[PDB]
Amino acid sequence: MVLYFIGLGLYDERDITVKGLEIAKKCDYVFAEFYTSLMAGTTLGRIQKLIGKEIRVLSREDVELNFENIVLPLAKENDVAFLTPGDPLVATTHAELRIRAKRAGVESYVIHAPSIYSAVGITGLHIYKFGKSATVAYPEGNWFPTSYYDVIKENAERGLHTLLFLDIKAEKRMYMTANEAMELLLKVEDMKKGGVFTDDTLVVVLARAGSLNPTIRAGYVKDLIREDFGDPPHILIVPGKLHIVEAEYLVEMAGAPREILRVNV
Amino acid sequence: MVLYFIGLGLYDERDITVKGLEIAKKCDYVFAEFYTSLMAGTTLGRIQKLIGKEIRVLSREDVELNFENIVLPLAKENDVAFLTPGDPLVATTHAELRIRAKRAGVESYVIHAPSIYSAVGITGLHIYKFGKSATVAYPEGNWFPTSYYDVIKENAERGLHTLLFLDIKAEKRMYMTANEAMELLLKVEDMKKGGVFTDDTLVVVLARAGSLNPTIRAGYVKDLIREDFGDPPHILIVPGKLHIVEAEYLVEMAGAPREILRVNV
Ligand SMILES: Nc1ncnc2c1ncn2[C@@H]1O[C@H](CSCC[C@H](N)C(=O)O)[C@@H](O)[C@H]1O
Ligand code: NA
Repeated sequence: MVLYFIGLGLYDERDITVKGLEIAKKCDYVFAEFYTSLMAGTTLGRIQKLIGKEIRVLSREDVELNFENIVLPLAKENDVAFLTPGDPLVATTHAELRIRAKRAGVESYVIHAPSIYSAVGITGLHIYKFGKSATVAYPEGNWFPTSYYDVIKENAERGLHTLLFLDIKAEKRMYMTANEAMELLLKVEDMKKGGVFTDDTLVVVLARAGSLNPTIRAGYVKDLIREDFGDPPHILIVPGKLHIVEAEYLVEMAGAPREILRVNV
Repeated sequence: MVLYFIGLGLYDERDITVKGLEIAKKCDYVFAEFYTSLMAGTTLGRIQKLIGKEIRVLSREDVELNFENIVLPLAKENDVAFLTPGDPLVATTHAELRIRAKRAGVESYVIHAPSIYSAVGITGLHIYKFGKSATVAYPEGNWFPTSYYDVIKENAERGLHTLLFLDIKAEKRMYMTANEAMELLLKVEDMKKGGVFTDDTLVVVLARAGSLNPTIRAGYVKDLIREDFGDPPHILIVPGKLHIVEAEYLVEMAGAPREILRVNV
């Protein structure tokens, strides 16, 4: 009788850790959610096949409102696993679900998996240099979110990089591309005019991290805004002050304009 | 003709991903490094047995100075793997190794694995709230480094959390404990007197992330500075102002004193 929060990784069913696979294989019941992120290189079938279990997929409402009514009950008698894309507790509210488990008298364990948060390391940007992170959310109705713009500004002022998670509307199957994120940011810049995100701003795009051939592109907004970066998911990064070796990597590995080699110190 | 940068994950031999293990088993040669960090929950022998391949260990110099003469030559006509604790490319200087590969006409692919950068999410602290990261280094001779102190200050000042890596002497297998890190910071506070780290500062200690039984403790320095957090490696975090949900998780899961629910929120 226990509950396991098991991450599935970045792209496909093989991104799960060996620890996660072996424990997942021996659980009595297996639940999962696929709304907090997109695993573009797999399907539910391949996942079930790999674990050898039927996986009951839950909606955001099932989780946020009925986790303790659907999942916890079975944990009191059996070994249950709750699967999620990437790492279970990263850029989600899943951590709080452990508190519900405790209050229900259920012990929980966390099995980590590759996360986009550390995968950004493949962009060549020093991970210790990333500042506060933010999410570019789709405007809805008359409400136009802009907080993420202020985050970039705050980090940029300190010479730190900014990781931008992109919005997702799972039930509509809508995944925000880096192109859309860029369009929204220019509109915010037009509104606030803080000189934070313009046509000349250098940005980095990472698409489908975890796959063997992710798309990694670095360049000025004016040139990348209409570029095709392949299928989702995508994340956008606005680097801060670059180190020489970071610039070198962007140019050699991400096709960045050879001119960024000339870092203003 | 291919070089695979493969992450080994957080704690033991099972923290590597299914993708990483399968790829490693198919490589003709397998290298690894344990100078940036060590897999405290396993041994080289256990990792070798799992991959079913002989593993040649490389020192810091072998990598930084001779990567192209030791690893890349074999990658010209064979499939080669380079194993590192955590997620590949997280360690600052590793990204540059891909440039060396390109230069040698060698293709390289990155196989991600859990990293402490994302695993700290188990402390209940929101990932988006972490700011710049830093390493607490031991002072020595006439050298008393204190930059990590300024990092905490600049992050906390903006309501951001600070992830602190502790000094490690891989070769001599000597680890800096969280207790030691705290003592150093108190000593640094006495010199800079910026009111950044004192007996009343709330801190979180994460030990053996990745194991099924990690140590997660949150509390004020005056009460934790002499507490035993167990075997290394330890990770220290100086949280910024907490979201009530973060505070609740620390109280319920990390034994934090109820006091933080009013003092640090
Ligand atoms: N493989 C991948 N490549 C690019 N972006 C990714 C990605 N996986 C997740 N993301 C990004 O992160 C968002 C989900 S946020 C949830 C993240 C997850 N817990 C983790 O640990 O990675 C997506 O909308 C997308 O913008
Ligand atoms: Na960070």
